[PDB]
Amino acid sequence: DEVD
Amino acid sequence: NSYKMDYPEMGLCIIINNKNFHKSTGMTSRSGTDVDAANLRETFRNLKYEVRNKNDLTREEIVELMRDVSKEDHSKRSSFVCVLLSHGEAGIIFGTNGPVDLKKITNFFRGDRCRSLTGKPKLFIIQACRGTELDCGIETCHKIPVEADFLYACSTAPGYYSWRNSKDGSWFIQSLCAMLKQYADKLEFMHILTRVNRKVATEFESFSFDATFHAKKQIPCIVSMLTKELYFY
Repeated sequence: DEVD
Repeated sequence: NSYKMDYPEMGLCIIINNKNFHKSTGMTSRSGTDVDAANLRETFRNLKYEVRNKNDLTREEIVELMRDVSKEDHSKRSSFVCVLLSHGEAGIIFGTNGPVDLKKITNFFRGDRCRSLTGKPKLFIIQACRGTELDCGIETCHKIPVEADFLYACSTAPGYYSWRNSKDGSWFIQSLCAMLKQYADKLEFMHILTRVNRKVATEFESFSFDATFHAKKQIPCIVSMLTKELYFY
């Protein structure tokens, strides 16, 4: 999981 | 009570997929975005949209693409769909080399500026952050307005990060495609998007070795200026  | 969707063509679906950004911008590569773009292409192809995928566009290429598409003759098309996959901030989507204001992009399609789309649904689907907040969750003249007939299906709430899995793709796009596949032949679009809201809100939670980013939640945000019900069947 990563943020944009 | 519902939009006319039996023109000869359903319409265009433009997918702008920004994965790699110029080094000088400092923006990270968006692993997993190619999965979203492929899923979106198949999803909308099945709904009979003319899909055009665009990868790694600069801020000026994005503006030029949107300007050109807005100048096409959409007279035989029922609707228009634009999907933006990138980094973002409040009101902003990033080209590979800098920001584009969403209002600038969407303005090309106003009822007075794109006459062959006047009265037809214009759908903007956005996977991008809208800020840096994290959700910790909780257990348990004229005749029609020029701003009418727009829908913005945003991946996350105003002010918040939006989540993307490097293997599975973004939470929102994963869910949007699943719900369209399951319900496009059954439900009105607002009800499909509500099911997307529930799927993202209930089935996803972040996992991170970094406590700041661990166990976080997301709710998408539907913004509708639509004047009729929208059915894909």
